[PDB]
Amino acid sequence: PERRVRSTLKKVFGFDSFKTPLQESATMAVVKGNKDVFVCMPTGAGKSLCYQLPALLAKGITIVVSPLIALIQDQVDHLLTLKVRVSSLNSKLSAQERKELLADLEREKPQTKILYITPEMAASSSFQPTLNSLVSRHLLSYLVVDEAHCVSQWGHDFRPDYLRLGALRSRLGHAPCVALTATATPQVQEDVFAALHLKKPVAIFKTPCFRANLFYDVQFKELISDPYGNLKDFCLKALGQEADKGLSGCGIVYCRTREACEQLAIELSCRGVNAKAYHAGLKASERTLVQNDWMEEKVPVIVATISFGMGVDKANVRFVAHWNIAKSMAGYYQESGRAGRDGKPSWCRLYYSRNDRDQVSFLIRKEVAKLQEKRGNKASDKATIMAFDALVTFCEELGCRHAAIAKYFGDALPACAKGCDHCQNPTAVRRRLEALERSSS
Amino acid sequence: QVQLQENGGGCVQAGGSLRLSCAASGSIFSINRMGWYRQAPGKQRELVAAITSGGSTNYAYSVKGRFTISRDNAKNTVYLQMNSLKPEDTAIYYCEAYGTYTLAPTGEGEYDDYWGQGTQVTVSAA
Ligand SMILES: [Zn+2]
Repeated sequence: PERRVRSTLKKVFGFDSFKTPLQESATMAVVKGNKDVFVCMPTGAGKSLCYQLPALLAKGITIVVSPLIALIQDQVDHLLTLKVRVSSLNSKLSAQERKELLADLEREKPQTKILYITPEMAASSSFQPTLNSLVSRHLLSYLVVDEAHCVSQWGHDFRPDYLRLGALRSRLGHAPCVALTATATPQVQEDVFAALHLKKPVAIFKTPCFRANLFYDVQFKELISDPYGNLKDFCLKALGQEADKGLSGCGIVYCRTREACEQLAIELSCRGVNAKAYHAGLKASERTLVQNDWMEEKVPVIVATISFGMGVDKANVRFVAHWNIAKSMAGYYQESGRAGRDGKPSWCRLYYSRNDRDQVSFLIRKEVAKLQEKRGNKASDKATIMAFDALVTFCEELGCRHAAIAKYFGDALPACAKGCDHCQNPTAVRRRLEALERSSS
Repeated sequence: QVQLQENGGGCVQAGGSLRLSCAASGSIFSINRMGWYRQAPGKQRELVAAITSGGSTNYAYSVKGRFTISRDNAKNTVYLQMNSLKPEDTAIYYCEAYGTYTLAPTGEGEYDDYWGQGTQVTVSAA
């Protein structure tokens, strides 16, 4: 039951409870061993636990396909510290170390509990006998494919080697297959399900985007005669949500260009909101001062390009304003998501302009054509363009903002609770959109 | 989970028309492909027609130019316009929701194929 899992969670990995109820359900679904499983959770212990913990209770060997030795090494080392009988198979292993491991796996009841392996070996003719004998002797408990997204040309990290993993699944019929990734759109999910030949019904555990404490809205720069004024009001409202502490928290303004960053910081400062520009144009000494001053709460507002380093995060960010629409929905989600980590209410505003859209739309097309000359045509290029369109749709359409973000990532409808402009006043947004339409000339 | 409601079956004169429909209900994010299969009495189930989300269509040769599959992606509904029906079209018609992605706000979900119960189509020669 639940009992066996909970003990071995503390007994071996030393945790009281699973981080989330989702991480628990996933782990349990892998334990039952009746269904192929797909885990999409942000990088961390939670994800790895979903195959590692079950690997031990299995009473057989779990094979884990991972794309490169670096990632394999991190894990074998961490598993070894927990006194776990883990091994790796790759070319970088010595001829003698190799012969020893192969001998261990040919042995009735081997010591290897978890075997990490690269996609080339997992599919190479030289390894199939070993795989077959393990199968014959019912010693194969699970096949795990980490970095599952790598199978997809529509993903960011396409690896041809991952296309061979499909044929392997059927051979390991007896054993359930677990596919894990941090990052998959609906389209990348489909490629994983198909290319790895997962057996239906596939159980899906996918950490949702939604955060109840973030109020999202879009403002149309085309309808606003005082832009710098509108931003000042927005900044001051978001700060001083604790009237007796006065001005509490900090904020980020994101801009595409360095000129825009310098200019906006000045326009905010001159209206009584202390802001400093942060961009790649500044020297390292300047960048450290600006970051320190913002992290230490000396200057409450930082105006930055995409360049803003996340060396450490900040829990009290009360607002994230995008002066310019981002390259991609993933970019916007990640940048806007730097707000409200503490759990307290926060504001995410996108200042949208058809002029900004056209300019960014055009720049993406140019940087794609530049990479097409260097590395050739790819399906990933069209994912880059679709990634922007989801954000253009976010700005120019009526509907919950949290829903539009959920749709792009492949989450279910989230529980918005008047947590975006549309859900708090549909007609207001309709009126604003109608007005943008009249301005279209 | 997913329920498939099929409709539009019946008895028609050869040369007549029907429209089969199949609405899928549940916590459905998407369906890769919606399709019509048919099984005539004591004969193997065959593909009549299928349409991806995308609108790529696929027809059995014996119905090309007579039958038209179409899909409302937002209502998870597929349609089969059947024209110039022939006796040989007599069968139980099944809908397939291939690659159905279901998901709750918790993040638990499924990817599965689902089938309807079947709807009788009978074409009389007279
Ligand atoms: Zn909403």
